[PDB]
Amino acid sequence: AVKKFKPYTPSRRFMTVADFSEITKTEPEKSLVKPLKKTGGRNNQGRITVRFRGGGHKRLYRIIDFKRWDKVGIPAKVAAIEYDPNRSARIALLHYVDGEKRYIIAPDGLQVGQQVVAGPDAPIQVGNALPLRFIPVGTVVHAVELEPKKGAKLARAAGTSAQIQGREGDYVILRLPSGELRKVHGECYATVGAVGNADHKNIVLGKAGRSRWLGRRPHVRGAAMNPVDHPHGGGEGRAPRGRPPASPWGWQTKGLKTRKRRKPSSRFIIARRKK
Amino acid sequence: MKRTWQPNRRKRAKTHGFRARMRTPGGRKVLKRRRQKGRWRLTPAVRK
RNA sequence: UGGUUCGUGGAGCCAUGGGGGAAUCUGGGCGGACCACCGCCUAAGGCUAAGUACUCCGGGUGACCGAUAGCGCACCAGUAC
RNA sequence: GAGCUAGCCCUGGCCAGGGUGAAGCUGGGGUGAGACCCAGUGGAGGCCCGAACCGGUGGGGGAUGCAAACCCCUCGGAUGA
RNA sequence: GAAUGCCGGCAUGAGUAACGAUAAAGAGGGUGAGAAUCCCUCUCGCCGUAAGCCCAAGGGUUCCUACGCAAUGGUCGUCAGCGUAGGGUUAGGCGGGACCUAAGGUGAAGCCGAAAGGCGUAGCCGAAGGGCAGCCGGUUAAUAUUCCGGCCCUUCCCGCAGGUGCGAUGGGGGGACGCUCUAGGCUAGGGGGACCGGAGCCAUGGACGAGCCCGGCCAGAAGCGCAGGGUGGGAGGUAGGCAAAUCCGCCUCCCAACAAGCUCUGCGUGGUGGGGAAGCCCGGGUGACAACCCCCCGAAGCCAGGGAGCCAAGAAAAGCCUCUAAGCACAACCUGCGGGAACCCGUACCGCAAACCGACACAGGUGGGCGGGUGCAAGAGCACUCAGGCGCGCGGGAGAACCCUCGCCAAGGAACUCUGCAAGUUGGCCCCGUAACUUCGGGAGAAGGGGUGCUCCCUGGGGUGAUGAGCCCCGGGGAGCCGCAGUGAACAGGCUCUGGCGACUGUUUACCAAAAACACAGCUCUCUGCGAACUCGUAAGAGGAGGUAUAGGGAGCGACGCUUGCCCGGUGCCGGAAGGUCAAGGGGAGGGGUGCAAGCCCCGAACCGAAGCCCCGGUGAACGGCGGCCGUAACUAUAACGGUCCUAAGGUAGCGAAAUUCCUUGUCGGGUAAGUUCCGACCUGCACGAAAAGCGUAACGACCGGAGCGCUGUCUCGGCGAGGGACCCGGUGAAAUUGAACUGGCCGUGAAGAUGCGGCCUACCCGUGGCAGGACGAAAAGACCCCGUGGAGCUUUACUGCAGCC
RNA sequence: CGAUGUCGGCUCGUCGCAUCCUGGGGCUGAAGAAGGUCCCAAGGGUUGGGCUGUUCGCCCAUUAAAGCGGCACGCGAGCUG
RNA sequence: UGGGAGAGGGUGGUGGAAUUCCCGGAGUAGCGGUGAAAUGCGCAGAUACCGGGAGGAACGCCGAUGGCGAAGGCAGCCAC
RNA sequence: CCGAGGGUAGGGCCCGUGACUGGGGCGAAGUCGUAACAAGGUAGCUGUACCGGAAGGUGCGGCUGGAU
Ligand SMILES: O=C(N[C@H](CO)[C@H](O)c1ccc([N+](=O)[O-])cc1)C(Cl)Cl
Ligand SMILES: [Mg+2]
Ligand SMILES: [Mg+2]
Ligand SMILES: [Mg+2]
Ligand SMILES: [Mg+2]
Ligand SMILES: [Mg+2]
Ligand SMILES: [Mg+2]
Ligand SMILES: [Mg+2]
Ligand SMILES: [Mg+2]
Ligand SMILES: [Mg+2]
Ligand SMILES: [Mg+2]
Ligand SMILES: [Mg+2]
Ligand SMILES: [Mg+2]
Ligand SMILES: [Mg+2]
Ligand SMILES: [Mg+2]
Ligand SMILES: [Mg+2]
Ligand SMILES: [Mg+2]
Ligand SMILES: [Mg+2]
Ligand SMILES: [Mg+2]
Ligand SMILES: [Mg+2]
Ligand SMILES: [Mg+2]
Ligand SMILES: [Mg+2]
Ligand SMILES: [Mg+2]
Ligand SMILES: [Mg+2]
Ligand SMILES: [Mg+2]
Ligand SMILES: [Mg+2]
Ligand SMILES: [Mg+2]
Ligand SMILES: [Mg+2]
Ligand SMILES: [Mg+2]
Ligand SMILES: [Mg+2]
Ligand SMILES: [Mg+2]
Ligand SMILES: [Mg+2]
Ligand SMILES: [Mg+2]
Ligand SMILES: [Mg+2]
Ligand SMILES: [Mg+2]
Ligand SMILES: [Mg+2]
Ligand SMILES: [Mg+2]
Ligand SMILES: [Mg+2]
Ligand SMILES: [Mg+2]
Ligand SMILES: [Mg+2]
Ligand SMILES: [Mg+2]
Ligand SMILES: [Mg+2]
Ligand SMILES: [Mg+2]
Ligand SMILES: [Mg+2]
Ligand SMILES: [Mg+2]
Ligand SMILES: [Mg+2]
Ligand SMILES: [Mg+2]
Ligand SMILES: [Mg+2]
Ligand SMILES: [Mg+2]
Ligand SMILES: [Mg+2]
Ligand SMILES: [Mg+2]
Ligand SMILES: [Mg+2]
Ligand SMILES: [Mg+2]
Ligand SMILES: [Mg+2]
Ligand SMILES: [Mg+2]
Ligand SMILES: [Mg+2]
Ligand SMILES: [Mg+2]
Ligand SMILES: [Mg+2]
Ligand SMILES: [Mg+2]
Ligand SMILES: [Mg+2]
Ligand SMILES: [Mg+2]
Ligand SMILES: [Mg+2]
Ligand SMILES: [Mg+2]
Ligand SMILES: [Mg+2]
Ligand SMILES: [Mg+2]
Ligand SMILES: [Mg+2]
Ligand SMILES: [Mg+2]
Ligand SMILES: [Mg+2]
Ligand SMILES: [Mg+2]
Ligand SMILES: [Mg+2]
Ligand SMILES: [Mg+2]
Ligand SMILES: [Mg+2]
Ligand SMILES: [Mg+2]
Ligand SMILES: [Mg+2]
Ligand SMILES: [Mg+2]
Ligand SMILES: [Mg+2]
Ligand SMILES: [Mg+2]
Ligand SMILES: [Mg+2]
Ligand SMILES: [Mg+2]
Ligand SMILES: [Mg+2]
Ligand SMILES: [Mg+2]
Ligand SMILES: [Mg+2]
Ligand SMILES: [Mg+2]
Ligand SMILES: [Mg+2]
Ligand SMILES: [Mg+2]
Ligand SMILES: [Mg+2]
Ligand SMILES: [Mg+2]
Ligand SMILES: [Mg+2]
Ligand SMILES: [Mg+2]
Ligand SMILES: [Mg+2]
Ligand SMILES: [Mg+2]
Ligand SMILES: [Mg+2]
Ligand SMILES: [Mg+2]
Ligand SMILES: [Mg+2]
Ligand SMILES: [Mg+2]
Ligand SMILES: [Mg+2]
Ligand SMILES: [Mg+2]
Ligand SMILES: [Mg+2]
Ligand SMILES: [Mg+2]
Ligand SMILES: [Mg+2]
Ligand SMILES: [Mg+2]
Ligand SMILES: [Mg+2]
Ligand SMILES: [Mg+2]
Ligand SMILES: [Mg+2]
Ligand SMILES: [Mg+2]
Ligand SMILES: [Mg+2]
Ligand SMILES: [Mg+2]
Ligand SMILES: [Mg+2]
Ligand SMILES: [Mg+2]
Ligand SMILES: [Mg+2]
Ligand SMILES: [Mg+2]
Ligand SMILES: [Mg+2]
Ligand SMILES: [Mg+2]
Ligand SMILES: [Mg+2]
Ligand SMILES: [Mg+2]
Ligand SMILES: [Mg+2]
Ligand SMILES: [Mg+2]
Ligand SMILES: [Mg+2]
Ligand SMILES: [Mg+2]
Ligand SMILES: [Mg+2]
Ligand SMILES: [Mg+2]
Ligand SMILES: [Mg+2]
Ligand SMILES: [Mg+2]
Ligand SMILES: [Mg+2]
Ligand SMILES: [Mg+2]
Ligand SMILES: [Mg+2]
Ligand SMILES: [Mg+2]
Ligand SMILES: [Mg+2]
Ligand SMILES: [Mg+2]
Ligand SMILES: [Mg+2]
Ligand SMILES: [Mg+2]
Ligand SMILES: [Mg+2]
Ligand SMILES: [Mg+2]
Ligand SMILES: [Mg+2]
Ligand SMILES: [Mg+2]
Ligand SMILES: [Mg+2]
Ligand SMILES: [Mg+2]
Ligand SMILES: [Mg+2]
Ligand SMILES: [Mg+2]
Ligand SMILES: [Mg+2]
Ligand SMILES: [Mg+2]
Ligand SMILES: [Mg+2]
Ligand SMILES: [Mg+2]
Ligand SMILES: [Mg+2]
Ligand SMILES: [Mg+2]
Ligand SMILES: [Mg+2]
Ligand SMILES: [Mg+2]
Ligand SMILES: [Mg+2]
Ligand SMILES: [Mg+2]
Ligand SMILES: [Mg+2]
Ligand SMILES: [Mg+2]
Ligand SMILES: [Mg+2]
Ligand SMILES: [Mg+2]
Ligand SMILES: [Mg+2]
Ligand SMILES: [Mg+2]
Ligand SMILES: [Mg+2]
Ligand SMILES: [Mg+2]
Ligand SMILES: [Mg+2]
Ligand SMILES: [Mg+2]
Ligand SMILES: [Mg+2]
Ligand SMILES: [Mg+2]
Ligand SMILES: [Mg+2]
Ligand SMILES: [Mg+2]
Ligand SMILES: [Mg+2]
Ligand SMILES: [Mg+2]
Ligand SMILES: [Mg+2]
Ligand SMILES: [Mg+2]
Ligand SMILES: [Mg+2]
Ligand SMILES: [Mg+2]
Ligand SMILES: [Mg+2]
Ligand SMILES: [Mg+2]
Ligand SMILES: [Mg+2]
Ligand SMILES: [Mg+2]
Ligand SMILES: [Mg+2]
Ligand SMILES: [Mg+2]
Ligand SMILES: [Mg+2]
Ligand SMILES: [Mg+2]
Ligand SMILES: [Mg+2]
Ligand SMILES: [Mg+2]
Ligand SMILES: [Mg+2]
Ligand SMILES: [Mg+2]
Ligand SMILES: [Mg+2]
Ligand SMILES: [Mg+2]
Ligand SMILES: [Mg+2]
Ligand SMILES: [Mg+2]
Ligand SMILES: [Mg+2]
Ligand SMILES: [Mg+2]
Ligand SMILES: [Mg+2]
Ligand SMILES: [Mg+2]
Ligand SMILES: [Mg+2]
Ligand SMILES: [Mg+2]
Ligand SMILES: [Mg+2]
Ligand SMILES: [Mg+2]
Ligand SMILES: [Mg+2]
Ligand SMILES: [Mg+2]
Ligand SMILES: [Mg+2]
Ligand SMILES: [Mg+2]
Ligand SMILES: [Mg+2]
Ligand SMILES: [Mg+2]
Ligand SMILES: [Mg+2]
Ligand SMILES: [Mg+2]
Ligand SMILES: [Mg+2]
Ligand SMILES: [Mg+2]
Ligand SMILES: [Mg+2]
Ligand SMILES: [Mg+2]
Ligand SMILES: [Mg+2]
Ligand SMILES: [Mg+2]
Ligand SMILES: [Mg+2]
Ligand SMILES: [Mg+2]
Ligand SMILES: [Mg+2]
Ligand SMILES: [Mg+2]
Ligand SMILES: [Mg+2]
Ligand SMILES: [Mg+2]
Ligand SMILES: [Mg+2]
Ligand SMILES: [Mg+2]
Ligand SMILES: [Mg+2]
Ligand SMILES: [Mg+2]
Ligand SMILES: [Mg+2]
Ligand SMILES: [Mg+2]
Ligand SMILES: [Mg+2]
Ligand SMILES: [Mg+2]
Ligand SMILES: [Mg+2]
Ligand SMILES: [Mg+2]
Ligand SMILES: [Mg+2]
Ligand SMILES: [Mg+2]
Ligand SMILES: [Mg+2]
Ligand SMILES: [Mg+2]
Ligand SMILES: [Mg+2]
Ligand SMILES: [Mg+2]
Ligand SMILES: [Mg+2]
Ligand SMILES: [Mg+2]
Ligand SMILES: [Mg+2]
Ligand SMILES: [Mg+2]
Ligand SMILES: [Mg+2]
Ligand SMILES: [Mg+2]
Ligand SMILES: [Mg+2]
Ligand SMILES: [Mg+2]
Ligand SMILES: [Mg+2]
Ligand SMILES: [Mg+2]
Ligand SMILES: [Mg+2]
Ligand SMILES: [Mg+2]
Ligand SMILES: [Mg+2]
Ligand SMILES: [Mg+2]
Ligand SMILES: [Mg+2]
Ligand SMILES: [Mg+2]
Ligand SMILES: [Mg+2]
Ligand SMILES: [Mg+2]
Ligand SMILES: [Mg+2]
Ligand SMILES: [Mg+2]
Ligand SMILES: [Mg+2]
Ligand SMILES: [Mg+2]
Ligand SMILES: [Mg+2]
Ligand SMILES: [Mg+2]
Ligand SMILES: [Mg+2]
Ligand SMILES: [Mg+2]
Ligand SMILES: [Mg+2]
Ligand SMILES: [Mg+2]
Ligand SMILES: [Mg+2]
């Protein structure tokens, strides 16, 4: 439930902020944080390799448990639900009866005080992790490993989820958040339910400064530049593209497909996304 | 207005100093060159 | 592909990045595509003075300069600046 | 060569005073319960006036300058990109 | 003898401009060969959120004292940041190192690259961040938290005593954190005192006073008091914290809980040790046995790791504490006390500047802290002043033009001009009051008004205290006084109406453009399934991202509202296992050379054989494009209607003489006495039009048009006055330029614009202040233009390659 | 072309006369008054506004009249821009 | 108090038929459509037939001249 | 002191008037087509939506004031 402001400044007219309703704890677990080295889009050569990055609010990285097949059979209590600035989803603090403390991505509907568990024999319940082959067909799932024991790669953003569509040998068929139909190996882990914080898509940044807070420096249009800079640069006055629209590096950018032809995972993608 | 020389002893020593010069192939050519020319100082003096 | 006088030329020879891949003298390379004949040579291991080059240094000599010349510097110069 | 300048990274510092008065909270009214209205409380904002600080709008001076971009008057921002 | 030649020397301009902020000077007395310029005294003026003081950087002896004045100093010089010489910088506690980590840099392992080298985990380096023990006063010509005095404290070594399972680079705790707002109690700092101390003073009409003037503290160990931070105790289980663990984490039970208890800071007190003014008399002495007290104001600093709210969600590591492992428990650790030990470097001085960056003793530039008082609503604003520091390193006269900065002005009041450019006006606070329109916030300080000093009298509430007095803070009513005028000086909006463009706050061409340009939230298309796409790199490796389609890249549009039409024939992109074309390679019909021959060697057809291209489709918020001629209505005119040609399809809505309209000052209306601009209409739109978006739109704008009111030296039309220059005298003394010059007017002539030729006219020699018509005056080997088989940036369906991708 | 600054305005003039006014005339389809047309005449004079960058032009209100040209389309080491 | 009929309303489950698309099979010269046609689709293998899968929407028979609601209106089945 | 009213500034209601623009009513014999009345030759009408020289057409849902 996004929160609105009255128009007492030009920008407050449109600004919207998250409700932070589900959050129950407002400082992070000290043994689960480490410093996040802001890059500013620079690589080890110091070169900008991703334009328009830098100058956002300082952040600490929260360590997230993307395996969970670490602790099979060991139940854990949902102790808190917290804000994570490194991702769109909220995160959940788990107190394992082991005594160990971990963080997971917070699924939709997960309540503080409930218990979750991971393993082949876990109850099909929101927040439980299982190898894909043991989840019933048609179960909405998230935080999906892509290859067995390699780590949850799929459906981690606020509100997203994949749905189990069927089985074939050692493999399951998932409809991904994008709508692609892909085979994923049945021993890959996943967590029942969809990621939480689904209202995240309807936040209205509201003003330029809000983009700056997030680390997003201003984006400059190619048509605003000069020919030394960009295919779309130059022209007396304003100008249309006057050529197939192009990136700064000359490649075409209105429909030109870019997945590499002979990729081995092609044998595992059934249907490309749609829409 | 603010001009272009803003002296800074650490900066001078870390940029042009002897150990900066020795670390790099071009730097050592500078020292060999200035020795062959017979310069009295191979490197800019900075009080440290 | 390079090297050679040889820039694809009738283009051999020497070298070799890729593929295929021998034999031990009755073996093998060369004589400018190739073939025959006639001859020359013995690859895929290594070393080897002297005659040749240069001039920081020393000395000898100039139909070489003589302080705006001769080295940037005859002098506390690769200095002052 | 980034001791000028541009961007980013790490770590510190600075922004007189005054003005406006959001949400929320509380009490009151209202209703089946509500929405909602009123008062007080509150102290939000690329909010307002204005020094420091950062600028450089108009005009005048200066023009072998005080200055290879300065001086006077005036003017923009001043809790935020 | 010339090359705007090179190097050097010396002229001209010229005793000219200038002598670097208009904060300002006068006199007396010293010194000396010499004095506006040095030293002393008195008077004057200037800064005082500095033009005073203290740190950091940078500079590197410039510091102090003696002796000097050739040069440096924009003049002078006896002076000096100058010359010569001598002296001067003192630390266990301040800063840095023998501690820690940040970005980053480096880098056993490892990875990569023709060579050089490029990466890289731990580790190591790296600070103005963390951590860590000293405060007040005195002393020197010159250093002082450093020397000395008083009172405190830290680490290391050894020993004594008491205590304990001691022990680490390992486990754990802690260190450890944002922005805004903010409580209580204090401290810094300040104001007042009829109280305490003090050398004196009585003037010129009055005052011997509850008079004037000066001052009334600082540091302090334990203890104590006030105020705050921090922190549950115990037991049982335990599989987690990469070994172990009694520690921590998880679970259960009892107890305690807005406390207390323990602990840790701040402030107060505190044995004791210091300081101590005016004035007077030579930095000193006296004052002085100085006194050292009460009240108020009160931080942004301190208690602090305090509290609340919010979203953009806010370093690390060591010190420290706890846990155990090897080990060892003659040890070792902890606590108390004692003796010993405690190193290296910096320390002078300048430091918003004459010592730093600007070639200069240069009106510029330079980070942190302190920055008093009174009044003005507040304040670091403004005026004046304290302490402290200065009068800016040429002066003396004169009182022209003209220039700069400043003041005033009769009548008029924008008539000035491209333009009200500039300058007036308005101007703070309190009260009354306030329009269209609107996104309901605003528009708004709208507009427009009234009040503002002083005296007396009556009175309401707060803070401190005690509830009172006193001091301090907000007010209310009534009566009076004076002036031209009461924010009496200084600081301090002119207003309104109406279009264009851009939503807005922001950003930009350092040094001619600040905008309508860029950005911006927001909208759409598109790529990307993660060893993602994409970017940098030969690579390794990075970024993307320790992210995962509510995400990341690319592109255009640009808040918001209402909308965004038709064309897929060409170009692009996307889809298409057919067909057509298609390289290396495979295949080998059939030929050829040579040999006696077995053979060796060369050419080689059908047929098979990728991507790409051809072909078939799709696709516009992909590149793009969206017609001509002729006829027609019962007045005329004009065509709802029709005919035909062409196209891939013939521009919809909305807007329109427009930031677009050539003819054009289109035509009509408005505003004006008069309007090529403006506003509103019309539509034959030379040449609008829908995300290179179309039409609107409240608020916003140092953007650009048009108008009105207010007020003005802008103007009719100029006048006067001020100061700094200009001018004159003394001192110091440039510059570009310069074939040489004994350098006039006219009308002609001349390479076509003559001081220099012809003819005539005019004209004694030489200066000084002024003005700019000429010397085709100076400056810069024309930027425009052309030429050169000159150059460089940029483009593409120019050529030819290369990366990259297939 | 080793530089002759280029529109308009402002300021400052000065000259020509093919004369706009004022002075002197002839002719008239000149009754008077007022004009028309030509001759002589350059002494003096020849206004203030609205629009536009404008020169020019139109318009408003007047006037004896609201002249036309040259001087590097006079004049930027005189100003504006 | 005790009974009843009902597509009355809200929420969440869930069942079969059909249409469309996708994969596999088998098969070949047309399919579709109309008044008649054409556009279109089809040898790059369509239509017609079989197995499999995905997804949305609506509930055949019961059904009525029926029922319920204040009206608008309410129809697979199940629970609250 | 109050005070006719004069002056200044800003609002509210009403009236007249305005380039141009919107539809409306009326007008013996204009141009275009044929929407409705019969099943009016696609039953009509309806709220709304979108489109078109014009009546109208089409979509969704409703009515019978629909015929056979
Ligand atoms: O170019 C200029 N003048 C040159 C003299 O060398 C010449 O007088 C000139 C002036 C104007 C011009 N024009 O207007 O076309 C042409 C040449 C000056 Cl604008 Cl710098
Ligand atoms: Mg809002
Ligand atoms: Mg609102
Ligand atoms: Mg939440
Ligand atoms: Mg940590
Ligand atoms: Mg990184
Ligand atoms: Mg690096
Ligand atoms: Mg590097
Ligand atoms: Mg990028
Ligand atoms: Mg970047
Ligand atoms: Mg993310
Ligand atoms: Mg989150
Ligand atoms: Mg898999
Ligand atoms: Mg979004
Ligand atoms: Mg951020
Ligand atoms: Mg963005
Ligand atoms: Mg942009
Ligand atoms: Mg551009
Ligand atoms: Mg550009
Ligand atoms: Mg470039
Ligand atoms: Mg290019
Ligand atoms: Mg390009
Ligand atoms: Mg272009
Ligand atoms: Mg352009
Ligand atoms: Mg442009
Ligand atoms: Mg254009
Ligand atoms: Mg355009
Ligand atoms: Mg184009
Ligand atoms: Mg392109
Ligand atoms: Mg590519
Ligand atoms: Mg896909
Ligand atoms: Mg600068
Ligand atoms: Mg610097
Ligand atoms: Mg330094
Ligand atoms: Mg430094
Ligand atoms: Mg440095
Ligand atoms: Mg370096
Ligand atoms: Mg160095
Ligand atoms: Mg080398
Ligand atoms: Mg030497
Ligand atoms: Mg060097
Ligand atoms: Mg060769
Ligand atoms: Mg050859
Ligand atoms: Mg080879
Ligand atoms: Mg043998
Ligand atoms: Mg042989
Ligand atoms: Mg042989
Ligand atoms: Mg051979
Ligand atoms: Mg041979
Ligand atoms: Mg041989
Ligand atoms: Mg051999
Ligand atoms: Mg041999
Ligand atoms: Mg030899
Ligand atoms: Mg010799
Ligand atoms: Mg000599
Ligand atoms: Mg010489
Ligand atoms: Mg000589
Ligand atoms: Mg020599
Ligand atoms: Mg020489
Ligand atoms: Mg020397
Ligand atoms: Mg720099
Ligand atoms: Mg501020
Ligand atoms: Mg107010
Ligand atoms: Mg209030
Ligand atoms: Mg609150
Ligand atoms: Mg603001
Ligand atoms: Mg205000
Ligand atoms: Mg500036
Ligand atoms: Mg300026
Ligand atoms: Mg001005
Ligand atoms: Mg200049
Ligand atoms: Mg200035
Ligand atoms: Mg000023
Ligand atoms: Mg201002
Ligand atoms: Mg302001
Ligand atoms: Mg402020
Ligand atoms: Mg000659
Ligand atoms: Mg010369
Ligand atoms: Mg020359
Ligand atoms: Mg010469
Ligand atoms: Mg020379
Ligand atoms: Mg010379
Ligand atoms: Mg000489
Ligand atoms: Mg000389
Ligand atoms: Mg002379
Ligand atoms: Mg002269
Ligand atoms: Mg001069
Ligand atoms: Mg000067
Ligand atoms: Mg001044
Ligand atoms: Mg005097
Ligand atoms: Mg004097
Ligand atoms: Mg003197
Ligand atoms: Mg003297
Ligand atoms: Mg003196
Ligand atoms: Mg002061
Ligand atoms: Mg120096
Ligand atoms: Mg001297
Ligand atoms: Mg002298
Ligand atoms: Mg001198
Ligand atoms: Mg000087
Ligand atoms: Mg003397
Ligand atoms: Mg000293
Ligand atoms: Mg000491
Ligand atoms: Mg040591
Ligand atoms: Mg190396
Ligand atoms: Mg280092
Ligand atoms: Mg270190
Ligand atoms: Mg440190
Ligand atoms: Mg210390
Ligand atoms: Mg101490
Ligand atoms: Mg002291
Ligand atoms: Mg001494
Ligand atoms: Mg912490
Ligand atoms: Mg932290
Ligand atoms: Mg910190
Ligand atoms: Mg914040
Ligand atoms: Mg104190
Ligand atoms: Mg006070
Ligand atoms: Mg255990
Ligand atoms: Mg403390
Ligand atoms: Mg005494
Ligand atoms: Mg502060
Ligand atoms: Mg604190
Ligand atoms: Mg670290
Ligand atoms: Mg043992
Ligand atoms: Mg023992
Ligand atoms: Mg112990
Ligand atoms: Mg040592
Ligand atoms: Mg010192
Ligand atoms: Mg300053
Ligand atoms: Mg100084
Ligand atoms: Mg320089
Ligand atoms: Mg000076
Ligand atoms: Mg004081
Ligand atoms: Mg004030
Ligand atoms: Mg002075
Ligand atoms: Mg001054
Ligand atoms: Mg005079
Ligand atoms: Mg002045
Ligand atoms: Mg005055
Ligand atoms: Mg007066
Ligand atoms: Mg006047
Ligand atoms: Mg007026
Ligand atoms: Mg007036
Ligand atoms: Mg005017
Ligand atoms: Mg004028
Ligand atoms: Mg202008
Ligand atoms: Mg204007
Ligand atoms: Mg004022
Ligand atoms: Mg109005
Ligand atoms: Mg209003
Ligand atoms: Mg208005
Ligand atoms: Mg409006
Ligand atoms: Mg409103
Ligand atoms: Mg007002
Ligand atoms: Mg009053
Ligand atoms: Mg008075
Ligand atoms: Mg009076
Ligand atoms: Mg103001
Ligand atoms: Mg703007
Ligand atoms: Mg703009
Ligand atoms: Mg716009
Ligand atoms: Mg807008
Ligand atoms: Mg702002
Ligand atoms: Mg500029
Ligand atoms: Mg520029
Ligand atoms: Mg420049
Ligand atoms: Mg400018
Ligand atoms: Mg511009
Ligand atoms: Mg601006
Ligand atoms: Mg821009
Ligand atoms: Mg914008
Ligand atoms: Mg979208
Ligand atoms: Mg690359
Ligand atoms: Mg690459
Ligand atoms: Mg990463
Ligand atoms: Mg915008
Ligand atoms: Mg928009
Ligand atoms: Mg833009
Ligand atoms: Mg744009
Ligand atoms: Mg097309
Ligand atoms: Mg097509
Ligand atoms: Mg196409
Ligand atoms: Mg086209
Ligand atoms: Mg339309
Ligand atoms: Mg028009
Ligand atoms: Mg327009
Ligand atoms: Mg146009
Ligand atoms: Mg026009
Ligand atoms: Mg025109
Ligand atoms: Mg007109
Ligand atoms: Mg009119
Ligand atoms: Mg027309
Ligand atoms: Mg476009
Ligand atoms: Mg609106
Ligand atoms: Mg507006
Ligand atoms: Mg603006
Ligand atoms: Mg602006
Ligand atoms: Mg007016
Ligand atoms: Mg004047
Ligand atoms: Mg004067
Ligand atoms: Mg003299
Ligand atoms: Mg001199
Ligand atoms: Mg001569
Ligand atoms: Mg002569
Ligand atoms: Mg002469
Ligand atoms: Mg003469
Ligand atoms: Mg001629
Ligand atoms: Mg002549
Ligand atoms: Mg003459
Ligand atoms: Mg002569
Ligand atoms: Mg002659
Ligand atoms: Mg002559
Ligand atoms: Mg003559
Ligand atoms: Mg004459
Ligand atoms: Mg003179
Ligand atoms: Mg003169
Ligand atoms: Mg002249
Ligand atoms: Mg002149
Ligand atoms: Mg001249
Ligand atoms: Mg000439
Ligand atoms: Mg001339
Ligand atoms: Mg020049
Ligand atoms: Mg040249
Ligand atoms: Mg030339
Ligand atoms: Mg030139
Ligand atoms: Mg030309
Ligand atoms: Mg050519
Ligand atoms: Mg030629
Ligand atoms: Mg060329
Ligand atoms: Mg080139
Ligand atoms: Mg290449
Ligand atoms: Mg020329
Ligand atoms: Mg010349
Ligand atoms: Mg010249
Ligand atoms: Mg008559
Ligand atoms: Mg005349
Ligand atoms: Mg003209
Ligand atoms: Mg005209
Ligand atoms: Mg007359
Ligand atoms: Mg003329
Ligand atoms: Mg002409
Ligand atoms: Mg002309
Ligand atoms: Mg001129
Ligand atoms: Mg000029
Ligand atoms: Mg001019
Ligand atoms: Mg000139
Ligand atoms: Mg001239
Ligand atoms: Mg077919
Ligand atoms: Mg076939
Ligand atoms: Mg579907
Ligand atoms: Mg009257
Ligand atoms: Mg007819
Ligand atoms: Mg019909
Ligand atoms: Mg009909
Ligand atoms: Mg019909
Ligand atoms: Mg019909
Ligand atoms: Mg239709």
